[PDB]
Amino acid sequence: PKTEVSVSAFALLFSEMVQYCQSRVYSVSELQARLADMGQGVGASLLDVLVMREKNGKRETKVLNILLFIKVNVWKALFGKEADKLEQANDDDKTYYIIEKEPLINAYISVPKENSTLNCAAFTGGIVEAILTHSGFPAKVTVHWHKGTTLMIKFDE
Amino acid sequence: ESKKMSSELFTLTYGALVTQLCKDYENDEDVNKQLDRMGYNIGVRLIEDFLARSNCHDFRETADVIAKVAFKMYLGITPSITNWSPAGDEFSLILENNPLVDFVELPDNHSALIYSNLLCGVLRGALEMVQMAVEAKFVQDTKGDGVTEIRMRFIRRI
Ligand SMILES: *C(=O)CCCCCCCCCCCCCCC
Repeated sequence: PKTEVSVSAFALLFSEMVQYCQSRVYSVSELQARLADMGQGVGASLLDVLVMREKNGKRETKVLNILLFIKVNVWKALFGKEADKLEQANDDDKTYYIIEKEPLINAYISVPKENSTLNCAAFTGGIVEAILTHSGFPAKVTVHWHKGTTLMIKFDE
Repeated sequence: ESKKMSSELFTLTYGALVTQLCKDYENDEDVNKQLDRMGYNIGVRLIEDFLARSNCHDFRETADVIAKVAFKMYLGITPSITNWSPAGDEFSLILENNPLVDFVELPDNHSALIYSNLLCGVLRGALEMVQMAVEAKFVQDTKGDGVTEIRMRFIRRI
């Protein structure tokens, strides 16, 4: 039964998770790593549900196809919209980017926070990472600020 | 005033927390404690958002506001209020299905685990903010049961 939840259910929940991780961590860098961990833990579940539901049960074997799965299928399922941009680094054939114009968290809170963070991006990056590795593409996903919030996707050589 | 979103992310995210708490804690039962404490923290913040974005008195009305408004406004559903107590002391919330569950599953080795325990803390924390000291807890979970039931009882004013 498809349901619609208040943007607050998530916000409030995520905010606690952030605090949870922050209570057993030393640095923001470690905080994000823990969040990325929680994300990776469930990435696979989302991969299977989207494949069986939107891809007739066929996983991807090519790089371009899996990246689009992220930008379209995965991003829509999670945030109700498609990712703003999908790009390849012009410097190296093994790096790609998922660029969001606004931090992911801002769509779930009345007023954007004065100071921005990469907590939702880290969490999400862990999800995207589980999705990629579990589909057969060993990769490393990181997050940072540049032209908005970026998910850097690096495939292993 | 209230913006909406699809369940997917929320249930997915919550599944992440539960899956992680199962790693940070070796005991299925200490997870329950943490989930409740965590729910409590949210309930304390939630009550505010709720109150501000809408329009209780006795415990019978509180059950209405909870199952018909609050539960509908946040989790997008409406539990049934059945099995009251002679003096408007205790009642039950019914659900044809678990509100925090869908497609995210944990390996089953967790018999003493109350998957959605967080909801109990949320309730307690929220009500406690409106000067009400109550108690929440599960007594049926869609755990091989027919439906999900949360028992609540007014303990004392504040
Ligand atoms: C009467 O004075 C006001 C009563 C307000 C009760 C609010 C109860 C909130 C619990 C709703 C459950 C939603 C769970 C959301 C989890 C993120």
